Amino acid sequence: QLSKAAKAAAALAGGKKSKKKWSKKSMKDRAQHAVILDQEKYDRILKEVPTYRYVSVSVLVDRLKIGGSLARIALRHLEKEGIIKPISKHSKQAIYTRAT
Amino acid sequence: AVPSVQTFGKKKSATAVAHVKAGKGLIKVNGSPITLVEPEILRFKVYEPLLLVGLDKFSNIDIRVRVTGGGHVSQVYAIRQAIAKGLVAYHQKYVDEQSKNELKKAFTSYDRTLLIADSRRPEPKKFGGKGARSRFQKSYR
Amino acid sequence: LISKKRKLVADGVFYAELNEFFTRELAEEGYSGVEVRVTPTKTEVIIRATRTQDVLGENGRRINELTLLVQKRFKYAPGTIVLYAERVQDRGLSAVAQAESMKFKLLNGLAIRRAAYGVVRYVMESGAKGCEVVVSGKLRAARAKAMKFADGFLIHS
Amino acid sequence: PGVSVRDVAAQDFINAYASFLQRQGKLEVPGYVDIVKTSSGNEMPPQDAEGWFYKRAASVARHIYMRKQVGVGKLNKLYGGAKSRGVRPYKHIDASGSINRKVLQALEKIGIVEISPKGGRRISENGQRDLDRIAAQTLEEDE
Amino acid sequence: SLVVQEQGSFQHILRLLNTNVDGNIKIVYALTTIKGVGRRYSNLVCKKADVDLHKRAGELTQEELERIVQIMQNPTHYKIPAWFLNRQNDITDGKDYHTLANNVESKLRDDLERLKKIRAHRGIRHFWGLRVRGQHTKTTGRRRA
Amino acid sequence: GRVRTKTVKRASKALIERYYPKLTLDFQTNKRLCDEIATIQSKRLRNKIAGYTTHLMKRIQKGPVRG
Amino acid sequence: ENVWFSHPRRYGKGSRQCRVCSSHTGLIRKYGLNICRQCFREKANDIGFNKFR
Amino acid sequence: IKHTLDIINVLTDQNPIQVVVDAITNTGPREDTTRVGGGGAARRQAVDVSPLRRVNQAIALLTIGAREAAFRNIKTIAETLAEELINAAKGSSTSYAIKKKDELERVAKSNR
Amino acid sequence: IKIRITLTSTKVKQLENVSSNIVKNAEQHNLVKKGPVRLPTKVLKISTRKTPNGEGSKTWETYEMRIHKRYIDLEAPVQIVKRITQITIEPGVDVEVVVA
RNA sequence: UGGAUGGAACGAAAAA
RNA sequence: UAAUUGCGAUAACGAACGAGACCUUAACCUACUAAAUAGUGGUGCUAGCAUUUGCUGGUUAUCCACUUCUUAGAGGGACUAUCGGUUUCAAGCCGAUGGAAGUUUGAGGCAAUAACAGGUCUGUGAUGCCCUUAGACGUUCUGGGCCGCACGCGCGCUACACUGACGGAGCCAGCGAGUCUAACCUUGGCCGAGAGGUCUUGGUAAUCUUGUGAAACUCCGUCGUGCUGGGGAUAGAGCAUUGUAAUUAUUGCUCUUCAACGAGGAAUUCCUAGUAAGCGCAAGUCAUCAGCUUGCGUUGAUUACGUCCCUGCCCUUUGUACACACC
Ligand SMILES: [Mg+2]
Ligand SMILES: [Mg+2]
Ligand SMILES: [Mg+2]
Ligand SMILES: [Mg+2]
Ligand SMILES: [Mg+2]
Ligand SMILES: [Mg+2]
Ligand SMILES: [Mg+2]
Ligand SMILES: [Mg+2]
Ligand SMILES: [Mg+2]
Ligand SMILES: [Mg+2]
Ligand SMILES: [Mg+2]
Ligand SMILES: [Mg+2]
Ligand SMILES: [Mg+2]
Ligand SMILES: [Mg+2]
Ligand SMILES: [Mg+2]
Ligand SMILES: [Mg+2]
Ligand SMILES: [Mg+2]
Ligand SMILES: [Mg+2]
Ligand SMILES: [Mg+2]
Ligand SMILES: [Zn+2]
Repeated sequence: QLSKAAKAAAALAGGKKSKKKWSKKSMKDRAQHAVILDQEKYDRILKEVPTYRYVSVSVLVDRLKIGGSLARIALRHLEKEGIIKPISKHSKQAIYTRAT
Repeated sequence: AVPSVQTFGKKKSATAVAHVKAGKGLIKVNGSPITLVEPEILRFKVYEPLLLVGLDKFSNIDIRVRVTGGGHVSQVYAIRQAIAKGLVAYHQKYVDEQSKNELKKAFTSYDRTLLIADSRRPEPKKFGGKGARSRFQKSYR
Repeated sequence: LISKKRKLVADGVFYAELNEFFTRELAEEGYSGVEVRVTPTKTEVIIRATRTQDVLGENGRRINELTLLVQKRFKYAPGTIVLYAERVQDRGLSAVAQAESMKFKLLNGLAIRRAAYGVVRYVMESGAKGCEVVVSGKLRAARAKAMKFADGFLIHS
Repeated sequence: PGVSVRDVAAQDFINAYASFLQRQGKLEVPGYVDIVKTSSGNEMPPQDAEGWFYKRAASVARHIYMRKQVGVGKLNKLYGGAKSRGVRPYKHIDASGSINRKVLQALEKIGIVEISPKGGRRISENGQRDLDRIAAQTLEEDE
Repeated sequence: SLVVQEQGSFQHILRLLNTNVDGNIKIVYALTTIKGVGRRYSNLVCKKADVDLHKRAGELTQEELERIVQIMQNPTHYKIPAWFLNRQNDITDGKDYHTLANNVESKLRDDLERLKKIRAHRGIRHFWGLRVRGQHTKTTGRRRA
Repeated sequence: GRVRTKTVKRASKALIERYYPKLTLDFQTNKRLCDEIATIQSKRLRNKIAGYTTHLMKRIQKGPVRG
Repeated sequence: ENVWFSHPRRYGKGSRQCRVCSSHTGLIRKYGLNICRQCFREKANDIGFNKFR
Repeated sequence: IKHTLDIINVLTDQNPIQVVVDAITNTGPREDTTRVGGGGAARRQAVDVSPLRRVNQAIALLTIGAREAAFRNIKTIAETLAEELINAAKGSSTSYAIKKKDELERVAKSNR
Repeated sequence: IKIRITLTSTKVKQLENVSSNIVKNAEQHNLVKKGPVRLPTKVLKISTRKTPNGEGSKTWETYEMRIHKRYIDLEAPVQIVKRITQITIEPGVDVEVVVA
């Protein structure tokens, strides 16, 4: 049986909160992808979406500085005229290839 | 009367009866064509009985199925099992068994469960745990 | 106008109540079970006992008593309920009969070993094929314990 | 060669019939539209908000063409979903009723469905004229 | 399948209702930054403002921002069904309000002091800084501060 | 395992001991006559007995057997 | 007086009891037999309930 | 799988099935360590690897490679898998599987 | 004349005896009958803790009651109607006879 | 016709 | 061998219990008996599309016929069958073929001698002894407490997102429960964004709830690596339901408020196939309340088929200053 003092002391010690973290939590690059397009972007898309063996929403956001929505709307625009063919048009994963 | 047979296929808890009779070569799944087997991935999985033997063996016959119970995956295996067994039953009781020998060997050589139901059955749940084998958790101290 | 489920379980508790009552009533008369038989216009009860003339009583005074008790407490109209008492065959081949005799012998001061071997001998003589009697509790001491008396051979599983 | 609703893909038929109902725009609108959730189980109103009543009518229409009789109870059971009860585990909740009720009344006023004996709604004579002809047009669209 | 280039009228982070809402996100969710304005309220007000939800917040015509604000300050005048409002039957004038950015904490504080002044159980619990909704406190809310 | 208990071994030994000019190397016929010439409470036991009896007469066909 | 048993007993645990031991805890109301579990196990065979699996 | 096969087809125009089977062959660790001894002091000792374990390990290292890489990343798991597969199939020293493969090989040889 | 007889017993053996002799009596009287329909038996289950008190390993025990129910239709004259329900009463089997 | 030693490990109030 | 289960050896011979044997349940039967409270086909009446016969529906007294699917009762079926290896050459073991089924087919139920100073006098109108018994420790009534919080630990539920979130569509189970001196389980119609309200209806039940149109799941979309459209703790305002009575919010619904959490240290739990794991549904308590338990089904992996190293268990030999027995 603990003394009517030791427990109190323990409680006081315990109220040293702040929460043990056992973690590191290193920061990242904090990307700032473009959200609305412009002329100097637009022509960049037009001039270099060819010479790509594969384009996708991810492919046009990891290399280019545009966002996901910009990517999907671009792929929808580009294929309408016809530069890249569709071969699998499932949602959540678009697969398109250069016409040749 | 007209030549006709009827069989069934089964899975975990799904059953699929199959009416087969001489016709003009139509395949129906509860009032619809085979081409609307909702899962967009098992489409070939239910195409398998047709494609293994070739479509020509269907020009003269009609197959219609009714499937209930189970889940989508189990359901599909029910339709395919029903079609396969109805096919062999028809060849058994109207055509000679010469064709049977090749069609049966080709089926079994490609997959067993076309003609033989899967024997795996669910195991009852037991107290002291959330499953048939698992236990909750022991804490000694 | 009751669902068959509750009707059957009602029959279960029906048999239960009578069985428990009788074991609390006809102990000295060698009660050895009861059977219930339902017929149109009558539900019928059969008692299995040894001292049947005692179960009946003088001019059937006791049996009529029991008929009334079960009537009034079960809400039956006259003539719908009847009790017969019948002598049990092979009185030695009845555990409920034996246990009661063991009880009475102990209450009359008979010794443990003599009583138990009296019973196991009686049942063996009565054409049984295996018997065992177990007594537990305070036996001429403060620390409790049990003793087993057995003859022939039995099964357990 | 003859066709029916069951001869066309489920998604396409609904999209076709809803687009059909668009340009006449004479089905109905409850008025409290683009304010409600369609169910207590949902978390956000429909993203479309430019309709989705025509979609609802199309789906319930073919659903009745599928079954024999349907009521609001079955519509709620069908269209409900798994509600996220915050921290407690999820649970099934049937969808809103007033929505499907007004949908059924709208189809009544258009004459696609009617009250049926022994409860529920049945598809109408001229109703199936519409559903089959829409299905036919949808299928021959592939040419 | 449409990609319009732009016009140079786009503006980044802007200010309204004493709140610095972010740009370059969709308007309905941008308004969620407004204190006391949630998802449902923002969605409904923008639909009452006849604004297409798809444009990013920064790309928006200024002349209807004040229209939106006018909506949300007295929503009941614009056929808002009066059960969206977060403060109903309140305590003094009995009519229906909807508190916004700077008023939410003020109405919280004055409610708390009302209960303190009246010495109700809830007010006492708030003063002590404990749970008021009847939860157990034996094993939870340990490092609450 | 596939061990056959003594109530099977002894019973089969009995049948071999006193029913040789009888049941033959076929399991089916021995099954069909085991219940005819003996009393077995359960069919699973009867089948086990007949199976061992056949195994014994298989042993018998290659020389004798001890006991 | 008129307050000796005044409080209602139309529901809750106090409204019902084992028909044998008159306990309030551990009732089995399923199928409307109203017997607590520990009394129930003793009379299970007499009632006709048995173990099979 | 259907998607990642499409990816392996649009890139690297050879047969994707051949691509994956090459990746498996090139990602099976052929030597490994394990605990060996005769009592209180057992040590990391080198041992050869069964072909079945070679395949099973390869399939693992590939799948975990994709799952970790695509985790918390814009790239989809379907294309990330093919990225891992084609890199291992050609031999790149940039795929995760090769990292563990040669790491196990080097540890085994140093601790033979 | 279009009578329903239902059996709702607990014990199969005595149930089958009742079903057997009813159909046998009908056959020997040469009456048109609808064969005995054998409804699926229902199983009554209860699960309780084995221990009276609370301690020990958590062991659970389940009891069952099997009820078997059967029914038959007859087209029969009045004189025979009364005597089927007059005879074939034996315990453990509940019988229900009804018109319409 | 064979072959392995191989780390550390204290204590348990009186009576029945 | 899973087994003092067997082959056998043998100062032992002949026996009994346990295991096994046994019972229930899940798998096979186009074979027996059948079945509007289960179906199927055809025939009538009838709706739509093409028309050339046809395809898909609706229809109780339109009948006729059958039992494959469903339901049971009686039975059959696997006994490791046949073949090839391997061992005194026996009990056995391994592989293949055939087969619905070849780890005692899978899973349970029952389960020996002797014990624990394990738990329960709060289950008992089962109890010995002690205490109290009328300003009672009996019983009853009102209001609080069993939740109370500076802290420690156990079983769990939510999540840390893209193998994702949100919105529309698609659309599938099984185990069960249900009212008589009663208010149960509710279909259908109407009102209401919702919770819910109101007018009717079937069922004492394979027929009615209920095809429990469940969920996870699929298909189109919006989002986009930002403590963000992840996450929903805390808190404010209003509307209902259950209940005499909800105030330290019973629960449900609507709006707003939007905290930790970026995969978790030493340590530690369960598990070999429809099993782990994910997903829901029914029942128990129940006037109302599941984050619990007992069962049920849907989706369905990876990794052994081995060993005594750690923790333990069975048999034999050996040592012992132990016998409440290595604490
Ligand atoms: Mg599970
Ligand atoms: Mg849905
Ligand atoms: Mg989850
Ligand atoms: Mg991803
Ligand atoms: Mg010391
Ligand atoms: Mg010392
Ligand atoms: Mg018809
Ligand atoms: Mg051999
Ligand atoms: Mg077993
Ligand atoms: Mg006790
Ligand atoms: Mg407590
Ligand atoms: Mg526990
Ligand atoms: Mg069902
Ligand atoms: Mg959210
Ligand atoms: Mg409940
Ligand atoms: Mg509990
Ligand atoms: Mg020594
Ligand atoms: Mg000593
Ligand atoms: Mg020591
Ligand atoms: Zn009791």
